[PDB]
Amino acid sequence: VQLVQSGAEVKKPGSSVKVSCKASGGTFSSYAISWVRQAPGQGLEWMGGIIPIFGTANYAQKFQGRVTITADESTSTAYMELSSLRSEDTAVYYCARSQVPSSYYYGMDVWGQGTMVTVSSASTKGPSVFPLAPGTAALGCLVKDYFPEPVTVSWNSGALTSGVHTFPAVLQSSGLYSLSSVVTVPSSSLGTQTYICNVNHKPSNTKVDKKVEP
Amino acid sequence: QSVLTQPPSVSGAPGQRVTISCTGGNSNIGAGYHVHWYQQLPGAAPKLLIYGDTNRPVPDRFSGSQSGTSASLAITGLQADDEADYYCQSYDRSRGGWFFGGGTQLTVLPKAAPSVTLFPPSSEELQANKATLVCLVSDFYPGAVTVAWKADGSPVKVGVETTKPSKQSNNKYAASSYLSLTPEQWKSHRSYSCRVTHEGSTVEKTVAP
Amino acid sequence: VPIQKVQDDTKTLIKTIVTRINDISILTLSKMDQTLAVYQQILTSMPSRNVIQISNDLENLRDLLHVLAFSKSCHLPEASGLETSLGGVLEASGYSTEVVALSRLQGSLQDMLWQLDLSPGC
Repeated sequence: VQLVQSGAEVKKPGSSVKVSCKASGGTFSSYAISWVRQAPGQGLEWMGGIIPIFGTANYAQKFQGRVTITADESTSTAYMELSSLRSEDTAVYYCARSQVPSSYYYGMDVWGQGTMVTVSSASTKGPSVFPLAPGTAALGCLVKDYFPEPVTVSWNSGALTSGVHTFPAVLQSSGLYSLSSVVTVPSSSLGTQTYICNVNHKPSNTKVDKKVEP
Repeated sequence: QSVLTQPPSVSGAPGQRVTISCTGGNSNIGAGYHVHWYQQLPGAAPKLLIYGDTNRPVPDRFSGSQSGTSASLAITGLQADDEADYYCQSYDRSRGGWFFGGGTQLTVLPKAAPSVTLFPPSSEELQANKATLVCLVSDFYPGAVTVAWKADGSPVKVGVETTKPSKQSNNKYAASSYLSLTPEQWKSHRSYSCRVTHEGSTVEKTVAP
Repeated sequence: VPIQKVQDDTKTLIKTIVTRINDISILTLSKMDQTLAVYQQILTSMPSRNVIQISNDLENLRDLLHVLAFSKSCHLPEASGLETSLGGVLEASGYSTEVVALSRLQGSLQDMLWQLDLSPGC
């Protein structure tokens, strides 16, 4: 058995989101489906559960009034809808099927992949790519002021892999992300070889090929 | 504040036995209701390690026990793969819900001082009326690392954005810090420096307009 | 999980609830589920600390009963309970008195204990 979840979503404060959880070969209705959120750097938080065949759901007191857990036995798919999104809701939401039929008494043994839901007033925007000019030299690119995650960074279109390090982004005070990707190369090759960073930001559909010259 | 309490972090060297605790009251761990344990590896969904206090779905190196208002997970013969977050779960009968604990980050432990690299603002960036000094730290174990900035020797605390040390592909750590300035600010001093402190040893890097 | 361990944990939860009712001072699985649903509906009308706690414990016990039922290849959905004004029936020739309700519930659980030891029907 496997539980497959919908894709990540970016929403604004006040709006709502609905995450799905479809089965992949199981008596989905006889089991219990729990919804658990996890914010970045925080732990698991049991939000609720539901036994589809019975139809009644249960909600943690914390999320009561803002979360709705439903189940469709036909499509064997659970749904968790969160309304009135705040900044604090930014988190990964997991759905988990219990080990024995209709009870959590013995744990939840089949978890989902997780669905990232990001609540921010920031809007989609591409990055500005600036060059970090260089027995070893280090060159790189600064992918500044973009949103939402993620961006991917290649060098020479993938031909360069030795010595590459693409660091994790930082959430600047402006709501936009910034990333750095560096690579270490022989000092003697700066005169002959061309190093170019290919930055890809799919949310804004931007791609930037920027050459880092000494 | 989670109903169940766990140690924020426990650490051991390979082959060592580690114990993670999970304490509550008589409405959860006490009064019969069991304690489950879940393992969450870096960038993955939780997996069920222990259910019903002791039972395993899981290597025999993991085990569980329950006494009074406490439960514990023992990992004997610690391996590199066990480095992960561990969450205990139990049913609270006063709140009516299977609530988790605060979680424990289990670290498997050779020290390594950091390699720092400071990039100054790009000419193009200054022409965009923006300036960003970049301090990249890499190849340092353990994760603990402090970053401080100084312009002409005076501490800078406004416009500093630093990350929590992330795990590299070589099981070590890297981090990044950014100092945001306006071109005039960047040009108005003679030097900027980032200082990276790690296990008492500090690596300082400086750039000048 | 083995069904043997489910039976063991159901009996243990029953004993826990019985001892808790002490501290405050049917036959097939379907009839047990119905009895516990009715007792839940009763306990929800007289909410205290121990009564809310006992109702939640009964919810868990019903979940375990249904685990057993499904292990016996036979369905018995979530029993509704009553047909439904509570106050009237509860006060007169009924329950209402928290102690009387908890005592009737203790007796029903003690009967369920023996019946579960006898591998009852569905």
